[PDB]
Amino acid sequence: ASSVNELENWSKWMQPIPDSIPLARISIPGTHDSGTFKLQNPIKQVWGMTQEYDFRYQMDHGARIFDIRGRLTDDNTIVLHHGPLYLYVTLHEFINEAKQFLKDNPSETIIMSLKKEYEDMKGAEDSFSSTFEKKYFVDPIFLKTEGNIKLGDARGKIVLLKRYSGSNEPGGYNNFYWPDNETFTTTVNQNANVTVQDKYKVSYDEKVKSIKDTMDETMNNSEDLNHLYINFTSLSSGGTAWNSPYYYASYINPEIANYIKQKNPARVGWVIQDYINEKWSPLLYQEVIRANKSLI
Ligand SMILES: O[C@H]1[C@H](O)[C@@H](O)[C@H](O)[C@@H](O)[C@H]1O
Repeated sequence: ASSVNELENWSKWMQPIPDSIPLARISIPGTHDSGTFKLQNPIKQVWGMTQEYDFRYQMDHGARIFDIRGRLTDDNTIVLHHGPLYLYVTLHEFINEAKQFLKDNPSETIIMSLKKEYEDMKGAEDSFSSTFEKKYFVDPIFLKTEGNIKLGDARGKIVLLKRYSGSNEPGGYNNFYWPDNETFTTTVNQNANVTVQDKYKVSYDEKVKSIKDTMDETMNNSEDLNHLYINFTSLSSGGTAWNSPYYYASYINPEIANYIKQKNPARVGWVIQDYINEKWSPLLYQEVIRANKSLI
């Protein structure tokens, strides 16, 4: 499209953006541990809970990237897990919400990151990858194209970001290095590069700095369409009391929203965050979406 007013529409913000823009260049908000919104048991919350509303609320709020952690069970299905604890949500449940959303708003698309969160249940017939690829990925909403995925080829489909090994079906983003608790950079495809800031378990100070620092690198490298930037603003720690990802999120979100507001960047990258809601006055997900003004 041509009007900027279109980015203020959360359910369809990707509509005004050109069909030829690679998904890498787009500033896409996302959610960290997307399926933890059903954890309503106090002690489970202060540790696991990273969202308070459902996938659809999340999507109607501009979120187009979901952090999906699963696990194989006896019934040979894949469900959502937060470490060793079962979130009362399943993979099918995600894929259906994404479909209803996607049919109501065909101009959009969604990136689903899948990571094998826990070890498979003893009575599983197949491995994790094979089960996901033979029982789910074979579904047509999943885009089976690889390479520097353009927006045009992805509208209506579900782009996959692989955080599991042993894949056999071609499609979406190929699995890559991803070391533990740091910011790194690797190659994804022949034509692609990834800079990830994933410092979970770090002090607030270092966390805030890592976000802005990685954010500064993208603002500058803005016109490099073949280079993804994933920027997790989430920081989980030994919560228990006001130290839970909610407390941190109540500071880290407004903080980073404004930082983007004043800097008026032309690119912010893929900002994966916790607690997406409408409480934190400045709104991170909205600022990240707005920084796409430069593509229209
Ligand atoms: O607990 C962490 C955290 O949630 C990171 O953001 C995630 O990417 C890591 O894989 C996980 O071990």
